[PDB]
Amino acid sequence: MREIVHIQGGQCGNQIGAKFWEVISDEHGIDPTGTYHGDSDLQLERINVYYNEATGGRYVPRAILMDLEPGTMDSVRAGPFGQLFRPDNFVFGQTGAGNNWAKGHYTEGAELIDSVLDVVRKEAEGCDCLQGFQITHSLGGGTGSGMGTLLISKVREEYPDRIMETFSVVPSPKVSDTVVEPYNATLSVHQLVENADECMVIDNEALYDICFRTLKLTTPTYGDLNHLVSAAMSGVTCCLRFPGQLNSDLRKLAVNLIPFPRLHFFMIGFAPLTSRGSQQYRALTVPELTQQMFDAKNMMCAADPRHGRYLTASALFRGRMSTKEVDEQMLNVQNKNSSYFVEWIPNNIKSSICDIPPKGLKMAVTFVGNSTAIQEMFKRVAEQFTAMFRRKAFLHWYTGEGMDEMEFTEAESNMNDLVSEYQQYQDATA
Amino acid sequence: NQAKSHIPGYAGYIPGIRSENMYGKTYGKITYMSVTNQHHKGPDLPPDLRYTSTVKGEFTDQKGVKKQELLRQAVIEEAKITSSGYGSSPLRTKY
Amino acid sequence: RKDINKMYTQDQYILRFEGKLISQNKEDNHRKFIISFFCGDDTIMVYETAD
Amino acid sequence: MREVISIHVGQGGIQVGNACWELFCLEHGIQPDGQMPSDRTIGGGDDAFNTFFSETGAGKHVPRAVFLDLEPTVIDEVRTGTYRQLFHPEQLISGKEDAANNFARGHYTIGKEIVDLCLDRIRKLADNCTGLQGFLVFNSVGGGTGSGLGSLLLERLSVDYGKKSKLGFTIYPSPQVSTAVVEPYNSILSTHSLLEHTDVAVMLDNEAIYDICRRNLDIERPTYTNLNRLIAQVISSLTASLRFDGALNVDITEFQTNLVPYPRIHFMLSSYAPIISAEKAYHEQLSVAEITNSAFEPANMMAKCDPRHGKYMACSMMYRGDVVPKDVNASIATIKTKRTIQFVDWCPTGFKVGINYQPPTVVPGGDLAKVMRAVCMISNSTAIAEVFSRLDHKFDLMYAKRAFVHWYVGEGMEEGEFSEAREDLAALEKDYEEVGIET
Amino acid sequence: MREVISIHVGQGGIQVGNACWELFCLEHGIQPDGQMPSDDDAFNTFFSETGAGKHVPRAVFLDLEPTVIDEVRTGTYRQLFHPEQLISGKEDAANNFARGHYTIGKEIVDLCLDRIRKLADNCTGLQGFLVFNSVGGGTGSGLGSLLLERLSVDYGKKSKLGFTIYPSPQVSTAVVEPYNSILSTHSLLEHTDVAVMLDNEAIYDICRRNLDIERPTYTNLNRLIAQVISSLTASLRFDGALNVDITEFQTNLVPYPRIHFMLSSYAPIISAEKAYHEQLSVAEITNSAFEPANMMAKCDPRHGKYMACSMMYRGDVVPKDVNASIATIKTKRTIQFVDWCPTGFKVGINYQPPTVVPGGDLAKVMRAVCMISNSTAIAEVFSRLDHKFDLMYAKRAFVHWYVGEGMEEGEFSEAREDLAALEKDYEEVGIET
Ligand SMILES: Nc1nc2c(ncn2[C@@H]2O[C@H](COP(=O)(O)OP(=O)(O)OP(=O)(O)O)[C@@H](O)[C@H]2O)c(=O)[nH]1
Ligand SMILES: Nc1nc2c(ncn2[C@@H]2O[C@H](COP(=O)(O)OP(=O)(O)OP(=O)(O)O)[C@@H](O)[C@H]2O)c(=O)[nH]1
Ligand SMILES: Nc1nc2c(ncn2[C@@H]2O[C@H](COP(=O)(O)OP(=O)(O)O)[C@@H](O)[C@H]2O)c(=O)[nH]1
Ligand SMILES: [Mg+2]
Ligand SMILES: [Mg+2]
Repeated sequence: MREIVHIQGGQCGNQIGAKFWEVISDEHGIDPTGTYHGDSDLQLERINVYYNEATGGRYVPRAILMDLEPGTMDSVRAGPFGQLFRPDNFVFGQTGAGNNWAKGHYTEGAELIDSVLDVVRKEAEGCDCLQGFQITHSLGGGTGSGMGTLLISKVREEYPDRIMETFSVVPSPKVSDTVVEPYNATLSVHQLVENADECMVIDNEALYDICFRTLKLTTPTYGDLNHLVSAAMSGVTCCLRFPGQLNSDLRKLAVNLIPFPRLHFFMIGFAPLTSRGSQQYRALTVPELTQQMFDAKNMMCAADPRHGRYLTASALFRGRMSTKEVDEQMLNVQNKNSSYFVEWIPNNIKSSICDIPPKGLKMAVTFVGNSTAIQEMFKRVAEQFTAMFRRKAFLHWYTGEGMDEMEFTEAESNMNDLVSEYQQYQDATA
Repeated sequence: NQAKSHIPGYAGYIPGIRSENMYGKTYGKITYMSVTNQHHKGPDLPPDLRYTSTVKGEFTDQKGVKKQELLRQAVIEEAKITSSGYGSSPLRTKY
Repeated sequence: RKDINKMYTQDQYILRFEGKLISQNKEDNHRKFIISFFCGDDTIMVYETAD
Repeated sequence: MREVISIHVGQGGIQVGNACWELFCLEHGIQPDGQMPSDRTIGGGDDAFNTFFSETGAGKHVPRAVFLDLEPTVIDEVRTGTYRQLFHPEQLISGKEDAANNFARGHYTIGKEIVDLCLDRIRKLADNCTGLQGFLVFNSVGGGTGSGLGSLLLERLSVDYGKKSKLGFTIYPSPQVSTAVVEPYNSILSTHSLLEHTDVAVMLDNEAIYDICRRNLDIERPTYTNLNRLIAQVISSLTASLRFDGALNVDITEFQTNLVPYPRIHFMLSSYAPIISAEKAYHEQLSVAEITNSAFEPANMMAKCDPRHGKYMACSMMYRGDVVPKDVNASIATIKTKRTIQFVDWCPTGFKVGINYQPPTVVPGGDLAKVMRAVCMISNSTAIAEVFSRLDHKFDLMYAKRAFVHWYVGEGMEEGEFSEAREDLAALEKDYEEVGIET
Repeated sequence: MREVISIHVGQGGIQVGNACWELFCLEHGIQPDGQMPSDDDAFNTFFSETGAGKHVPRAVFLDLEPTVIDEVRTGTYRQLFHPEQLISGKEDAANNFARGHYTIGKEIVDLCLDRIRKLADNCTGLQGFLVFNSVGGGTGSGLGSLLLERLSVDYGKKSKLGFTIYPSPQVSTAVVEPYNSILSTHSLLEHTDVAVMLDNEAIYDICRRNLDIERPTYTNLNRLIAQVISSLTASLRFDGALNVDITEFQTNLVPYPRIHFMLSSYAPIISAEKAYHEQLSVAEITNSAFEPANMMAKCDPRHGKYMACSMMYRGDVVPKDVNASIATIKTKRTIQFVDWCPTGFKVGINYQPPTVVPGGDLAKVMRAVCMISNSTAIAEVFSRLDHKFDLMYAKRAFVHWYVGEGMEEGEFSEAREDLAALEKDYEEVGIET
């Protein structure tokens, strides 16, 4: 009931889903063959949120994976839990976009989106009472940033009332792996601001920093990054699947965290995180959890909240605990850090409790916060974009398929206006 | 032998009082549960303990809690009753 | 003074009986009664049922 | 012959009704199945459970209650717990989509297709009883569905039934500790809705009960279960006069005749005593004098309001146990002659007292110890205006910049509805000090 | 019906309360559990019957270092005392008067006042308050003075008796005791009704000379003070030929409101080894009471006059043999009185003989006397301690410890002036017309 369907785009999105579905199947006790093997009753009542029942007693995720090249799908099918996916949900092209926003949004996008729109319409009409959509994709890739944005526009136009949630992987300045990042990133952000109900930013810089300095393991991997992202994203919707003292859903989080419709960019994290050699010395308590979580270093974005002010915040507590520690620590930190909290909205922290701890842990915390420090990402990427656009670099590759510089200019203007209005609230006073 | 839990306002240390929660209960029952180890300990959970969400793992049952309390009331008293004699207590050498 | 120690421990025990009245009047030799004995403080209560 | 219907809406309402019904079942001897035990085979005497339950003819007893929510998780938890066979399957009405802390959603769009079912079930329950005393409503005011459905239900009941008494045990947010961030809006709207539609309202904010639990029960980490148990104890003490014989009985109708001076002024505050743990309960005689002295202690309030800053208007207190009327009168005289407590000039005598014989019932696995004497006191004071005053400050401080207003406007509610709620709150505030000044 | 309330502050206060409340429990037969061992409202003065069975004492314990209190909570008498009348702080005053009187004593005094009000409301015939404190300590002297000041305005005319422990002339523990000794003297002079010297060197002498113990300890000292307290307060609860209340001290030993400092003594005090070699006549024990070497305060009565003496007899005494003893005392020339006091003896007699504590020190005896005497010789202790204060105040030693805790620099001056005025008053009263 109140189920959510899952759609992903690009190789980054496919790799994110390959780990997220593994984590969810492990949590719900689903074997790679798709047969229930749980140990408790509480693991089955709310399984229809992410799983569709089929004849033979097996469960299939209601996810559709798409890309413009078949290699990522041939790789993700063979991975663990890959047989869970219905082959009818795999929709792929034969050419590929090649890191070109226009190529993935206008030429092949229009002629390829029909089938994926058909299958997602079939899923949405089949489900009992749709709750909303969730997105995992990367903004630095051409096919992702184009097709995903176009599909978001189409599905938002077809279902205006349903909620929309996105996990964006914005390009990072220090560790960059392609030069066409500013163009497609700016265009994707411009298209996203008008349609995305919720947007969550993830940075490979932050993921690398966390995996290097917190877990202190020498050689990280995209598998570890995907594991961290999957745990963080499952912590958001855990309380939708399990009972607790205070229930909370995506709609409630949106209502409590977006004061204005054009301010829907957050920055998330996960806690607790500890190394193998240091997990036996730490003590798992609510003060420890909140102390680690409100640390700026733990954040999954390179944006430092201490350079801005928290417009609003929400913390999702997982596991059996007392309302004392939760509420008292929230009030205490809010009073002790009054300089980092905007004043014209009092008591701007939201809390929820889910009684089921994650497998392998006894307590956990998921935090989603809206702060005015996220604007530096847009500032830096727009500076790079305008610096490389002033000389008309790589512009022919975009203008050779019907795209004109008027669109680029309006994207620049809209993004700059967004940055300005988002910064104004930082200096706004009561 | 000690006494199997203490008076309310007793300052001091009660081993794992902050490590493994033990919320909601009065205090004498809490410190009784600490001196005599009836609690899981460790940063892990077997399947039996988890999937027991408040309303299911407490705020339920009919009299199983009642027979548990009388057993605890008996145990605490038989432990404490080991004291008698018209010689008061050795306060001089205990102090 | 009131016996408190007895009240705390034998509060839950309640004895219930079904009884019949014996008297000179003839109309009241058939109607039945329910007798309650509260042994917490030796209190006897009588209730009369109607067919 | 006397019956009362309890209404529970929202997560807080359901979670407190669960504790209330567990306490009632344990007090009347009802097993979770419904039969008294399977061992007592006489029964057929002392029909006092009829106030809260209803005989099915042979065996089990069904409560006279209805549960309302839009989030199905709590309803499924109730239907799955140990009380699965107790409640009627279709009086636990559950919605489909949650209101998600929005007043407009639960008042204009989603509440309409469930209010019909709720009213139908209410009519079915009301047709069974014959001496319906009144309705009780428990509502979490800080939740969207709770506030919206409470407002709609109260508005509908004010027309369908009319003169029947309704009692409101609302839970306003604590002055500094709260869970959500949008509670001032729907709190103010709910207050405006219930100002002209509730006969009696009682404050049940969480921080005060927290403070009581920490100091007396000596618990450092209590949870909502302890709060629900304390509130259920308060409700049981209030309602025990109906179904238990006593020296002085007080009914539901014996509140709006002896405790509320004016129709506009019915927002009140509650207190309970004694609260003590078994590990230190038996060292004190727990006399009626000391329990009624602790009852008037401002630190034992169930609402975060200090009566020392205002005047009293009417006080209703109920004693249960082995209390003596002469000791009651002596304690009343002592508290009257106490200087630190003052009454309003135009109310020379301000006490109504009822006495019940049944001592309070102790629940195994709870925190309270079993005792012999207890007092539950409801007083109307002018000082309650401060909670409305500070709640006004929070609302305007964020409404000046039109924060979150789009979330309410887009759900079909007129943008200007905040203004009349603010004016209603200002008028209610203005009324209180006018009464508070001397002639 | 008639009750007395005891106040204990500072670990000296608690470690005297332990001994005295052990002696009271043994005297009334109350078990350490608090249950009466089964078998006439004699216990009502010190204990309160809770409705069924146990009796809870009418006492409150105050301290800021929790170490001494935690022993009681973990001791054998854990079930006896009220869990919420053993008030314990967080940080001790650490031998600073200003700390416990202006900074950290304020947040704990309110709970003590609440508990005192709750306890006193239960009583119906409250007679007065008794206070035990250590003047030569931080929280004992600071907090206790604050409680005395607050009580003198909250309750007013209720009598207040004092048992304070002033430093010995040479045997001492700290260096800064003279500072916080002066300030507490200034506080108590205008706020307490009766004061009794309870120095430690004097009792050390009594133990060594009588009980034949070469290595005594504070616990041995505390038992003697408990015996003194019980002998003083016996008449309020046990039947006798002449009963005296605490208002018979407030009316017969204080000629003037300023002069209310007196001293205590006790006799006979003998070990069981040589207990059974003397007849211990009432004439013999009354002489040891007046013996200067038997004093419980480091004072020499031969260096001053007498004003009033109240001696309480308990045991198998007969009033006629009592009167002869006072006649012989008056006949004796080594003891002299003041001219303006022709009669100076108030005598009380009780039937209950003193009880002996198992594992104790004193022997079981059929007669004992406790004598509280007001004398002019008590002014000597003020002179020596004033000199000690002056020696280390000439150079402003340790002053910064006090100024930094919110106490004014000048406060040292007026407290000294009050002591000088007290010495002047005592020496002026001691003269003859
Ligand atoms: N005292 C107390 N308050 C509760 C309890 N449960 C919920 N609340 C209050 O309810 C507020 C949050 O709203 P909820 O009751 O959880 O949810 P709701 O009222 O059903 O509204 P929705 O969230 O839209 O479904 C909290 O701020 C609490 O103050 C409870 O068990 N005890
Ligand atoms: N005779 C006797 N004297 C004691 C006892 N306990 C403490 N004292 C005296 O107290 C003096 C020191 O002050 P304390 O009472 O110990 O400490 P305090 O008054 O609490 O002041 P702080 O140490 O700052 O907390 C010592 O010189 C002792 O003479 C006792 O049990 N018997
Ligand atoms: N976290 C994470 N990021 C990835 C992964 N694979 C690729 N990326 C990021 O995606 C960006 C490139 O995306 P791209 O391959 O062009 O996406 P595509 O155009 O949709 O195929 C790089 O900057 C990577 O940091 C992955 O497995 N995990
Ligand atoms: Mg809710
Ligand atoms: Mg000390």
